[PDB]
Formats: sequence, structure tokens, C-alpha cells
Amino acid sequence: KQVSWKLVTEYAMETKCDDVLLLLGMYLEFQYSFEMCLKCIKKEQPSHYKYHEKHYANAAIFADSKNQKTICQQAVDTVLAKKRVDSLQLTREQMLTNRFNDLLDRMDIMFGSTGSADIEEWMAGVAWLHCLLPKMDSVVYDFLKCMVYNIPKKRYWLFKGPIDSGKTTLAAALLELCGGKALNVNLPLDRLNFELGVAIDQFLVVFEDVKGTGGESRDLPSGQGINNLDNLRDYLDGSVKVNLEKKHLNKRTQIFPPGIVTMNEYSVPKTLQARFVKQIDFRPKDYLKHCLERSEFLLEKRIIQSGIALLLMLIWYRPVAEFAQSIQSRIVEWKERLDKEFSLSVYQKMKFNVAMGIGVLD
Amino acid sequence: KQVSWKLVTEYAMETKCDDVLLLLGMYLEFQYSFEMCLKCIKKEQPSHYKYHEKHYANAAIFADSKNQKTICQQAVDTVLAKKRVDSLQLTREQMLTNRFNDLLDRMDIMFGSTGSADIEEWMAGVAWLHCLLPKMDSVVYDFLKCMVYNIPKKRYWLFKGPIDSGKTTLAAALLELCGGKALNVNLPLDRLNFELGVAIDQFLVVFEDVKGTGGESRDLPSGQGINNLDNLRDYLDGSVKVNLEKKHLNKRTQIFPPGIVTMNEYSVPKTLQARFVKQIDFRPKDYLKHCLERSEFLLEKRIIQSGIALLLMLIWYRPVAEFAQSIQSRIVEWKERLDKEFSLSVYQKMKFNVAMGIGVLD
Amino acid sequence: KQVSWKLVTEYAMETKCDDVLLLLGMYLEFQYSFEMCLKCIKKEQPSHYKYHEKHYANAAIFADSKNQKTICQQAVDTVLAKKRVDSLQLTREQMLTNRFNDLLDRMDIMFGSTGSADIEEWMAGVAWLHCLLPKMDSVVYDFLKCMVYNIPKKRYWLFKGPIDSGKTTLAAALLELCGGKALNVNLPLDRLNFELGVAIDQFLVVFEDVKGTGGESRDLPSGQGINNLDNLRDYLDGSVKVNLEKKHLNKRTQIFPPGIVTMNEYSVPKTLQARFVKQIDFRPKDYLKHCLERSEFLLEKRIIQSGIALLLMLIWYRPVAEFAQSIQSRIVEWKERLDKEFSLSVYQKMKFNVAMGIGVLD
Amino acid sequence: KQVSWKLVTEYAMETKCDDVLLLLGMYLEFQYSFEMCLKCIKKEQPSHYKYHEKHYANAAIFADSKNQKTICQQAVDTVLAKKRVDSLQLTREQMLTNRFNDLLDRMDIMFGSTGSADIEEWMAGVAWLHCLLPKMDSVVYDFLKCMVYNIPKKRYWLFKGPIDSGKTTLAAALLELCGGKALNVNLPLDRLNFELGVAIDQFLVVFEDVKGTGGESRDLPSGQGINNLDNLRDYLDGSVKVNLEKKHLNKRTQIFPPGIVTMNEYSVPKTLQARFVKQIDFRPKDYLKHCLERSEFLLEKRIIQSGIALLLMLIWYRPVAEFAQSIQSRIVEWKERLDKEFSLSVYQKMKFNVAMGIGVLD
Amino acid sequence: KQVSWKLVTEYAMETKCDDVLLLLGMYLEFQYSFEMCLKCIKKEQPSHYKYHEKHYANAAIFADSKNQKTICQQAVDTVLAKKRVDSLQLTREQMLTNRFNDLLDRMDIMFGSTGSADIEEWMAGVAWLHCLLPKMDSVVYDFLKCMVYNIPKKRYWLFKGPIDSGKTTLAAALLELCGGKALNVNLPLDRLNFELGVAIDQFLVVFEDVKGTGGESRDLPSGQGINNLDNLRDYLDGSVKVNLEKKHLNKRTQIFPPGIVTMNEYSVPKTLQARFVKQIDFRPKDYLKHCLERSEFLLEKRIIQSGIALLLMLIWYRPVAEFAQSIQSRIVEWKERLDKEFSLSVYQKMKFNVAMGIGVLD
Ligand SMILES: [Zn+2]
Ligand SMILES: [Zn+2]
Ligand SMILES: [Zn+2]
Ligand SMILES: [Zn+2]
Ligand SMILES: [Zn+2]
Repeated sequence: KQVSWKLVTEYAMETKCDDVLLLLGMYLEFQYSFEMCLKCIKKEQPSHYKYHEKHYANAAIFADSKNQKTICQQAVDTVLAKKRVDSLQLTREQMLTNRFNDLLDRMDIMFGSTGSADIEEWMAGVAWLHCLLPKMDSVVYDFLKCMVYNIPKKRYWLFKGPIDSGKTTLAAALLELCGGKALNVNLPLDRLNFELGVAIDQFLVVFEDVKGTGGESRDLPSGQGINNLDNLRDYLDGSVKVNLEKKHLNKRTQIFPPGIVTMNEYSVPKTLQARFVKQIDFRPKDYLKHCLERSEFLLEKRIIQSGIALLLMLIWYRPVAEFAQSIQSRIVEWKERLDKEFSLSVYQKMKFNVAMGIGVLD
Repeated sequence: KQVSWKLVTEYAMETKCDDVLLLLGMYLEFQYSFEMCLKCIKKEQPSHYKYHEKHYANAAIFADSKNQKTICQQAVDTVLAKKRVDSLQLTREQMLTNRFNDLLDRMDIMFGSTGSADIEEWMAGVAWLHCLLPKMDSVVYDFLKCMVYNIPKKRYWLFKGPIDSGKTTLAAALLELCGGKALNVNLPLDRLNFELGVAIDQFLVVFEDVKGTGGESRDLPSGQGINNLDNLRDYLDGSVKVNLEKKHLNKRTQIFPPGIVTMNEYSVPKTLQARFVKQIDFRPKDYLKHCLERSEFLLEKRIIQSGIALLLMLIWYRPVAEFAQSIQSRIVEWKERLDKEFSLSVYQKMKFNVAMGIGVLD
Repeated sequence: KQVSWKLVTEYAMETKCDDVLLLLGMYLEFQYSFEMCLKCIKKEQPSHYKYHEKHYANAAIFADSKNQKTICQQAVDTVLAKKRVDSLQLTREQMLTNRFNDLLDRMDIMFGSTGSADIEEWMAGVAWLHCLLPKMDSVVYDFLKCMVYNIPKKRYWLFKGPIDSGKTTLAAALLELCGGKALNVNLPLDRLNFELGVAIDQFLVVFEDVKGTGGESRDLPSGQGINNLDNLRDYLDGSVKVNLEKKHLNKRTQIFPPGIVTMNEYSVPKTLQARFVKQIDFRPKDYLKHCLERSEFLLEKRIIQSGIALLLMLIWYRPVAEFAQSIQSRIVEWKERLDKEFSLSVYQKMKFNVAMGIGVLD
Repeated sequence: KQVSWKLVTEYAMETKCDDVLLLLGMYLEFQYSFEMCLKCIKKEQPSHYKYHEKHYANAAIFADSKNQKTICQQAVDTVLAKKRVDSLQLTREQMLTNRFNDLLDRMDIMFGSTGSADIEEWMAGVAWLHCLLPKMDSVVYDFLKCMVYNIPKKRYWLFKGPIDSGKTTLAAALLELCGGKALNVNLPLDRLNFELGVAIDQFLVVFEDVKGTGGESRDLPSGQGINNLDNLRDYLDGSVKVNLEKKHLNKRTQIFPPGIVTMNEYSVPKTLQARFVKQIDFRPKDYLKHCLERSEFLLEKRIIQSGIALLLMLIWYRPVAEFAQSIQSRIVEWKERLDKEFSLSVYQKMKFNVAMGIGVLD
Repeated sequence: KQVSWKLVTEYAMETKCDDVLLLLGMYLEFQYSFEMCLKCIKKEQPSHYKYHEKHYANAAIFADSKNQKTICQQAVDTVLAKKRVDSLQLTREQMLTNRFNDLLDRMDIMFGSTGSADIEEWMAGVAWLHCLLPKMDSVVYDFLKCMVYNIPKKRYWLFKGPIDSGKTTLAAALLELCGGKALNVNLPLDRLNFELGVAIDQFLVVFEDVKGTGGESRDLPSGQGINNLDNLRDYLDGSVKVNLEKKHLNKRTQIFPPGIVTMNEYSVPKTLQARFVKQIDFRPKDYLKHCLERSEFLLEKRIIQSGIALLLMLIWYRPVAEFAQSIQSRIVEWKERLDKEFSLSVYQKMKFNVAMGIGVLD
């Protein structure tokens, strides 16, 4: 009779779906009676089995509409219209809490009744990560406060180290823990601005492997990335706003996002150095490598690079009140979960096993 | 049933909202009953709580409308249309007063009971800023008269100074007080029109850190800024109109905007120098530097580079009749609030502190 | 009167038809009575005769409809939408089984009573192919497990060999058995992203004939392939996601696909070599060469490079349980047909022939 | 009342019209009573006088429609939708037969009651062509079987010869006899792919005048075309499919089409040579030139370059059963036509006249 | 109420109006009553006064129509559609007669009672032009026959001469008499296709001032024209079709148009020279030069370079039967008017004047 465009927009806003084709393809699965849906019975996809029921009726009418895409276009624009509002209205801590909430939804399913994730292998990831840097759980908390506070000339951390030292991994988990885009400044001074535009609306940015000049004697390729950063002081310390680009034309004007610079031991100009409020030197450690050699699951399952392993470390080490009021109920809920499955002496042993480089789970 | 396109346009026009996705996002939040509206109950957004009730009805119908996007378009074209009308019809002073009303709009909120802004700190900034130059409030006033009057060969100021000397800060605060855009002219003589086109319809312009080839011994980079500036004499003194490029074509033909040129102490050709009606030299001052070290909040909350700090200086030093008739009543309103809050002896101790380099609030 | 958009979409969805002009072309052939339909009477096209009757009615109305094109669009967006859904929700094994069902779909037709394919010849290809490498069926199986498992640093195979050595053939057959795209990386270090973007949503990738600067004496060209590969270590071992360029912008962010690298015997940097979990060397064999000279049909009917030849090898050598539960019944169906058609002693004489270099069917 | 979009699509599909403007302009000529049409009475254009009658009525209503182009747009898309189907469904021999049928329609009018063509001048063209190469009629048949069979590593012929030797002419008639696009590989390695995309959906391709390096001593310009061909082995012998481009993005992936390479006597690398299954050396012959000097009509009327002269040679020399069943009825029909107007001794004399270089028709 | 789209299309078709904005502009002038129409009363525009009355009614309704633009579109597509039809169906002579009718259309107006053209002056031009070359009217006639016949290797004329020698003038007059475009080939060998594409659907072409590298001593520039021409032998002699580029792609495939080549006395390669069926040499003549000095009106009113001057020469010298049957009656009409206006003895004195270099009207 008359397809309800509203319900479709609701489903989209509930699934957080900003892809028109992906929305179309999912709403259409609902057109079949749920009174038999195996996707639901078998709980295949949460984005499906939690809405099929409610939307059967409307999806059945939807499958007969003459402009299903136009409808999905408005549902999507709605998700984007909201993503644009929060962009200007939400505070940074709220930005961070939403990210956090989205990661918990991911964790709720991973370690749930209908999920594959093995939490024991993920706490092993926490043990390995907490052995990568001293007072690692305090570091992540600090980093998070640095990013949310986002204060001029104190918004960037510099990860320096050889390859396979750990900065890339920690810098990756940190990225996913907060949401944000990595960028590449090892480009020609004219190709730069396009890349810099990527950081639009982002919470944080990670300048992956910035290459410098000097050090070719130590087998390190000369690049202009370091040189470009020293020319992007305005961006890094962000005291005033900046104009960002995309679509071959100027878009947003804002405070460049705070972040991390991953580097490979190139000499740094004193003017560049001064832009980093914190520096972390990573050196490859033998036991850590050996631990992995005897714990393939941490790599093959991409656990130690996952921002989830870091959120997990927080929930496990950090005091509840350190989180936002709004999300604390969900945090205590996970602490109890965790505390109920792992004792301290068990988690501690995992850390001991890493130190001995033998296999977290031995 | 029958959504009102004019009611949405009203909302857009009173929010000065030129963003479609944003307008859409804002409006859809009014579909919910405002009775138990927390956003209103907590008064978290002026652009929301001030209009939710009046638009509840309309928004609720808008929610079930099939072309929400199209409705928002017309509302935005109406706002762009109004801005196109002011570009061609308001006097520069009417342009400056609207800008002032807008900043004031923020001040009511920042310093309101919902805002988080500390007015003592923003007055600490007036004091610090008032120690950056001799007779600073008169310096600001003149600039303003200069910009509004926009008179041939007497519309450009040259801020010359080392680094961390204040020119960047004052040029930034001035940029925000009047509206306008910063421009980079240290570019390829052909990738110039690109940037010069950003000046379209802008009130004033600021060429930041113009660099010259001449000079190098004193540690100053190359850049072609000075060079380029000398080839834009017609844009600078504005005796006749000019053709500005944007959208990768020739849009607006207008008198190029007045403004400032920030520079780092190079050799300025006589022909270029003759283009500036006034030139200010900034030399690093220890007390101002030490003072910041002890007055972190000035930089951390981006106060000294705010056009709001400067608007507070005019309201605090200058007489009412100096403002546009249309706004005075609002200024007087502020003077009183301010005079009720700070004694001249208090404000004076503040400048004394900056003078002794010890943080304004001691 | 009132054409059914859903009936056309059904037709499009069951033909996996993503082409609009093509869908339109197909559907308009159903407007004619199927009673005296020669295309059906002669069963010349599965995508036609299998659906003509069910769609006669609809097609006849479609013929007098004013927006046939628009109808076809939605039907295509529905198919693209389904493909967008599988990209994000199927496991790699479910991806491999669909691919297998499709190839099987062809096999039913090629070897059917309407097809022109000689099954003895395609079994001559299994034999020839089974003489190209030791334990070839186990080699194929592993690759498959490798690709499906897509595990960090253990997802790339290196096919190294001269020319006319078999690597090109096997890499082509393997490419068709799993789906995927061939890629050329011997390009300008900037005209690279272009090609790397072709890997988007693909199941596996094949970098064909990667060339290196090192080496030249032995008559091998220059090319920058090896060079480039070494700069794509992150795309190869797939520990973390990557941003792929297509449409002249940044589309999909995904784990780069697993695959093969075909190479012509250059010097492979240790850092690059460490990127391949397995390496196969192909050396020209006389009997295989002579055998082709006498087994023209193998090359002339493009059989040895077919993924169909290889699917026939798995069905012929491998046990049922090795296949996905969902498909086995169809394989068993084929095994029987095959076992009823060829005796092991016959197939063995075939390999003996390839061994003596005299054409498989003597 | 209501314009019949269907009839318009039928006319378009009957005229094989894929040009919207050309369709619009022709359907509109039908709006006038045919009961007086001089275009019909005078039989000016077959595309007009064979449909005016049937379409008057509908064209009269058409001339009053408010969106004649939208209608013509669907008629066209229909012709393209069909051209796309046959692209995937028709066999190569059917592809060739359709071409053949289209050439007969052209010949039916040329030598008909309302046509200008003089068949005697066209049989003179056949006599001249059959004197250009030994057993010429067997050559064309062979070439046609080579093209239809389209077998890997046996799909290309190489025409080598000085200028005005005859390869260009024969290669042109062959092109038109089969339908297909010529391409130019004498382009920069980066401009290549654009050109190569032209061969999409084509029956055959003709690489016109490929220039090499070496031979500048014999007054031959150095080019990179030969060099590019040796880099297009995959394309030439076509054992596996290839990706083709257009519209600045990737389109079809298919077996590159078979064809001819016209060359000017440059040395050929043994690796390139091996790609041509046949080579034909053309040497300018005196009597042939003299014959033309005394037979201007063969050139001024473009007869010896016309694919029609070749189809005519076939019908005249070849046995009916050598053609496809479907088209034989039409072939015997032309043989009788021909046999009724030209005796063997007459045609033979024409061949004798060419040999003597004096004028086919003397 | 209900505007007629066909009536507007009629207006567009009879004005040969291919401009949308222009058509719209013209039509809206008919909405006003034609009773007191001054434009009609004063007969200032044929494209106006000749149709105002018949369209008053329609135009008045058109004025209140909501989609005037869309109506005009169809009317223009109808005119473009007609032109697309003539491109493919008229004989070159029918093309030349339409062109002649059009120029004649102007002549009726220029020399009418509303026009400002002095016919004595335009006959002064025939005389001057008739002294520029021996047997000029026969020279014009031949060119015309040449162009219409468009016969292989006999379609290009070479106008070779110094400067101010007449070649430019005659080539311009000839260009206007037949229709066509001027082309610049002294360009980059890659920015050539651009210009060559302008020849699309044109009747004849004129390569103006082709320059050669050879030669320089005699004060002649460089340019690559001659060079390029020699690489376009296939475009020049038109034995086979060619692919022309426009819209930045490959549009029309056609026989390249016939025409003239204007040149300034360089060295023309034999291979290039063989491309011209006729070559005319222009050498500066004093009397012709002096004559202009005293016959300013010839240059000032752009008469000697007009195709109208030349059409007047054919009507004045040539016999009726030489024209197309379809137009003769109109020519005879003109001959009489002309013979009634000028005696042969008068016209002869005119040539005598040009001969003595003293202005034709003395
Ligand atoms: Zn379901
Ligand atoms: Zn509210
Ligand atoms: Zn059928
Ligand atoms: Zn007719
Ligand atoms: Zn009028």
C-alpha cells in the first residue's frame, strides 16, 4: 500500500548504516516471513535477526515499491545528517564514549552466545601488550586524556623505533581504540594537502612512518615526510583553525586533530621535536618475539593490534569512575564478567610467560 | 500530511545555517515531544532548545515526509540567497556590526550560566593583549576604521616581526574580530590565482607569513611570497576591480579585500612597501613570554588569539558612540555587566602582572 | 497496464545480472509467446529458456511500459546490493563455495546435452595438469586452504620460473578456480595505486610477471615490479587494513587480498622473500611440451588454464568431506558421473602418455 | 492521444538505429500524410519509404508528444540492449553472418531499381583484387575461417610491404568485410591502453602501419609500435582474457580480438614474428598500377577497398554450402543474379586486362 | 492553458535555430500584440516580423507556461535532429544548394528595401575579385565541382603566395560560399587531433597559413604545419574513412572533408605536393593594391572576402543550367534584377579601373 520511509530511516539509524546499497540489500532480506527465517533462528547477523521481526511487514511492502533506492537514499542522508550534528555538537569526551560504546557492541557479540571470539586469547593479548611498555595501562589512559583534552602544543606523541619494535602495533590499536585516520606525509609538497584533508571530522590522526633525510648510512631511505611535518607546525600544535580539502576543493576549517607520529629513528630538527609533548622509544625485545613465536594466535588473529585489546586492558586495570558516567554501568558489567573468569594469579602468569618468552597460555 | 517548507526555512534563516545535511540533522531532533526533552531541559544547544517547541508540530510531519532533503535545499538556498543580497547591498560598517552581533551571540553563551567560559580569564587576555602594543585599543579601533573605510592605497597593514613576537597572534585575533580568510602566497606563480580566489566576498584578508627570496643569512627560508605580493599591487591598493578565480574558473569581479600581511623580517621592495599605509614591528618581550609560562590558560584555551578577546577590549576601553547605533544598546548592556564585575584597580594589577612577567591572576 | 518491478528483479537476481543494458535485452525477449519459442525449443540459452514461460506475462506488459530502463535499474541495484551484503557478511569459505557452484553451473551446461564440451578432453587436461607438479591435487587443496584461511604473513605464494614453464598456466587456472583479478605492478611508482585498487572486494590476487631491475645479463627485462612489491609489505602480509583507490579516489579500506605472485627468475630481496609462505619453481619439461604439440586441443580450447580443469581435479581426486557441507551432494553427483565415465586405468594411461610426451588420448 | 513508444522502438530496432538524434529526425518525417510523400514516391531513402506508411498514424501523434526525445531514448537503449545480448550470446560465425547480411542489404539497394551502383564496375574490382594476390579467393576464405575459429596463437596475419603495394587496401576491405576497429600502437606506452580499449566487443582488429626502429637507412621512420606489440603478446595470441578500458575507467574483460598487422618492412623480433600464424608480402606491381591508371573508377569510387568487393568475390567464387545454412538462400539468389549478367569468358577477360595493365573494362 | 510544443518547434525549424536561449528569447517577443508591434511595423528582423502574427496566440500562452525552457529544448533537438539527418542523407550538391539558398536569403535582405547593402559596391567587389585571377568565375566553378565531386586524391587545392597576395581573401570567400571551417595545424603533434576534429560534418576545410620548418632565410617563421600535413595524407586524399576527435573523445568516423590549404611559400615535400590536385600562386599586384587604397569600401565593409561576393559572380557570369534545378528559378530572378541594374559596359569599366589601379567606381 504505502511503504513507511520512516521505519526504513529508523532501521538505518539503528544499524548506523551510511551505505545506500548496503542498506537496500539488508532491508530486502526482511521481505520474507520471519516465521521461518533461518538467518534469525541461526542468529547469523545481529543487524538482521534483531530487526527482521519488527520490519517484516514494512519490508514486505518495501519489496514492491517502485523506488527502493530513493527511500534508502533518505535513510542514509539521515545517518549522515546526524553524523554531521554530533560533529559540531558533541564534546570530545562524548566522541570518545560513543567510540567506546561501539567497541563494546563489537565485544558483546565477539564473546557472546552467537560469536566466535575466545576471550582467553584476548586476555593473553592484554598480557602481551602490558609487557610491551612500562606501566602500559597508565600510558593508554594518559594518551586518552591527551587526545580528549586536545590542548595546543601538547596534542602529539612520537613513536620512534626500528621495524618490529612494537610502535606500529601500539599505534594501530590506539588508532582503533579512538577512531581516526592515518595519513602519509611522505608525499610531494603539492600532493600533501589532498592527504591532509583526510583528517576532516576525525578524532585523531596517525602519521604512519614519517621518513627523514640524513641517516642513509644506517640503511634508512631518505624521504620528505619529516621535512613536511616541520612545515606543518600550524597543524600539529593547533592553536588556531586550518582549512582542509577534499573533492578537489576546500571543505572544513577546523583545529587539526591531535595524534601520533610513527618514525624510524631519523634525526629530528629541534623545531619539529618541540611539537611532540611526549616521545616513546620502542626497541625490539627478544622474549616478546619468542612469546609470539609460541603464541601464533596473537598475530594470526590480529589481537595485539586491535583497539579492543586496549579497551579490554582499561576495563581490566582501570577504576570505573575514570570512565564517563553514561558508560560506567556497561563497564562494571564487563569487569564482573572478566573478574568471574580470570583470577589475578592467572592473568599474572600470562605476563610471566611473556617475560620468559614461552607462550602466554602455557 | 503537509509539511511547511517556510517554517523550515525560518529555522534555517535564524540559525544562519548554510549546511543542508546539518539543517536536516537539526530539524529531525524536533520531531520528538519537547515536554520531556532533555536537550531542552538541560539547555545544551541554543540552536536547539530555543526552537524545539515552536517546531515540534512541523518536525513531526517532516519526519513522515518523503522529500526531507529537497525541503532542506530550498531552506539553504534561501540562506545563501540572503548572503548574496548582503554582499551586494550592505555598507562595510553594517557588515562589521553583524559580525559583532554574532561574536556577542557567543559571548552571551560562553559567559552565560550554561557556558564554561571564565570571564576573569578572558579579561586576563585583554590585559595581556593590551601589553603587546602601545595604545592597543586605539590600534584596534584604527584598524577597524581602516578596514571599514577601505580607501585606495590605505587599506593594508604590515605586521613585521621575528617569531613568537605577537604578530601572528594579533593578526589572528584581528582576523576573527572582523571575519575574513588567511591566505598563503608563498606558492607557484601559477598556483596563486587558486588561493587569491579565497578572498571572494570576504571582509578582510590576511596573508600569513609572506616569505622572500632576498635574505637567507639570518636563518629565514626562501618562499616567493614577497615576490608575488609585488605582482599583486592592483589587488592591494584596490583602485579598480579585480577578477577572482574559484571553482576552477572566473567567478566574482570585485575590489580585492583590505587586510594585513604577516611577515618574518625580509627585505621588502620599495614598490611593495608603498602598498602599506601602516607598519607595526613586533619584538619578543620577556615579561610577556614569562607571563604565559605562568598563565597557561591564555594559550591553552586559545584566548589571546580570539576576536572575542579583542571585542571585550573595545567594550571595556571605548565609548558607546564609537559603536554602530544599532548595536550600542547591547554594548552598554555588556559594559555594565563588566563594570559590575571588575574594578579598574583590579584590571590594572593585571597589566602590572604582565609587566612583571608573573601571570595576570596573582 | 502495471508491470511488476519485483518480477524483473527476481529475474535479475537469479541471473546474477549486474548489467542494465543486458538485463533489459534479456527481458524483452520474453514478450513473445514461448509456445513457438525457438530459443526455448532449441534450448540455446539457460538464462533464457529456463525463465521465458514464467515471465511471458510480465514481459508482454514490460514491452508497453514507458520506463523499462528505470525498472531495470532497481533490479540491478538489487543485485549490486546483494553483492555488497555478501562482501561484508560471508565467510571466505562461503565465498569459495558460491564460486564453486557457479563453475559447476557451467560444467552442467558445457558437458550437458546442449553444451559442446568434450569431457574426455577436460580429463586429459587434469592429467596433463597433474604432471606439471608433484602431488598437484594436494597442492591445489593447500592453496585453497591457504586462501580461505587468509592468515597474516602466510597468504602469498611465489610462482617462480622461466617462460613456458607452467607458472603462468597454473596461476591462471588457480585464478579462475577462486575468482579474483590479475594485477600489473611493473608500473610508475605513482600510477600504482590505480592498479592496486582493482583488488577491491576481490577474493584473491595475482601479480603477473613481476619484473626486477636487478638482473639483466640473463636476458630478463627491467620493470619495477619487485621494487614496488617490496614497498607493499603491508598489502602482502595483511596484518592490518589498507586503503584502496578506485574511481580516482579512496574507496574501500580492507585487508588486501591473498594470492600469487608470478615471476621470471630475478633476484628477490630477503625482505620481499619473507613475504611468501610458499614458493614453487617451474622448470620447462620436454614431455609436457611435446605432449602439447600432439595434444593441441589442450591449448586450442583453453583447457589447461581453466579453473574448471582444476575443479574437475578436486572432484576426481579428493574426498567429499573435504568440500563444504552445502555443496558435497552436488560433487558426489559429479564423482559418480565421472567414475561411471572413466576407469582409473584409463586416466592412468593418460598420465603415462603425458610422461612419454605423446598426447593424452593415444 | 497516446503515442505508442513500442512502435517507435520497433522502427528503431528495424532500422538498427542506435543514434537518438538520428532516430528523432527520422520518425518525425513520418508525421506527414504518406498519401503524398514524395520521399516515398521517389523512393529516396529505404529507411524512410519502407516505414512511412506503417508509422504515419503513430508519427502524427508523436509529433504532438511533449517528450519525443525520452521516447527515442528508450528505442535506442533497446537497440543497444540487443547489441549487448548478441555480444554475449551469438557465436562468432553468427557474428560474421549478421555482418554478411548487413552487407547484402547494402548491396540489395546499391544494385537495385532505386540505387546508383554499377555492378559491372564492381566485378572489375573483383577482377583487379583477384590479381593482387595468388589464389585470392582462397585467401579471403582462409582469413575468414581464421577469424571465426579464433584460435590461440593462430589469430593474426601480418601484411608487410612498401607503400602502394596493396596491403592497406586488402586490409581495409577485409576490415569492412568483417566489421571491426583499426587501432594505432605507434603511441607512448602510457597512451596505449586507451587505444587498446577500442577493440572492445569487436569482431576483429587491424593494427594499421606498425612502425619499428632499425631501418632508417631505407628511409623508414622509427616508431615504438613494433616495440609495443612485442609487449602485447597476451593480447595477440589470446589464450586468456584481458581487461580493456574506456571512459577513463576499466570496462570489458575478454579475449582480445584476432586480426591483422599492416607493416612497412621493419625488422621483426623473433618473439613478435611467432605471434603471426600467417604473413603476406605485398610488392607493388606495374600492371596493377597501370590497370588503375586506365580504370579510374576503381579508386575514385573506392571499389577495391570495399569489403563489398570481397563479399562479391566470395559469392562469385565460393560454393554455397561454404556459407551458413541461414544465409545460403540469399547467396544462391545473388549467384544467379551474377551468373545471369556475366559469363566466365567476360570476367576472365577483365582479369586478362588487369594482367596487361590496360583497363579492366576494355 | 495548453501551449503548443509543435508550434514552437515549427518556429525553430523555420529559423534553423539551434540555440535554446536564443529560441526562447525570440519566442517571448511574440507574446505582445502584433497590432502595434514596432519591430514588425519597422520590419527590423525577418526572424521576427515574418512570424509574430502566426505565433501571437501561442506565445501569449507560452508566457504563462511553467517550463518554457523544456519546450525550447525539444524544438532545438528537433532542429539538431534534422541536421543529423541531412548529414547522412543529402548528396553534396544538395548540401551546396541549401548553402546557396541561405546566402541568397541574406542577399534578399541586404539588398532589400530594409537592408543597408549597396549593390553597386558588391558588384565592385566582383570586378575586383575578377581581376585577382585569370578566368576567376571558371576558377570558382571548378572548385565547386571539385568540392561537390569529392574524388580521391583530387579534392585539395593549394593556395601558395606571399602575404597580402590574395590567397587569404579568396580562401575566405570560398570558405563562406560553401560553408566549412578554417583549421590551424601549426600546432603540437599531440594537440592536433583537437583541431582536426573541428572538421566533423563540415562541407569543406581550409588549413590557414600552414608553416614549415624548412625555410627561414626568406623571413618566414617555423611552425609545424607542413610537417603535420604530411602525416595526414589519409585525411587529405580521402580514399578511406577517418576517426575525428571532439568533446575530448572519438566521435564521428567519416571521410575527411575536401578543401584548401593556404601557405606562405615554404618547401613542400613531394609526398605532400602529390596531395594537391591543383595549385594556385598569388603574387602581389600594384593596381589591385592601389585600387583598394582608393576603394576603401571593399575592405571596410568586408566585401572581397565574402562568399556573397562570389555568389554574385556566378549569377552574373554563369548560365542557369549550371546551377541545381531546384534553385535556378531563384537565380534567374536575380540575373534579371542584376541585368536590369548594370550594363556590361559599366561592369567592364569597373574591371578597367581595377586594372589602372584607381577605384572601381570612378
Ligand atoms: Zn531474518
Ligand atoms: Zn528539544
Ligand atoms: Zn523463449
Ligand atoms: Zn515518406
Ligand atoms: Zn512583432
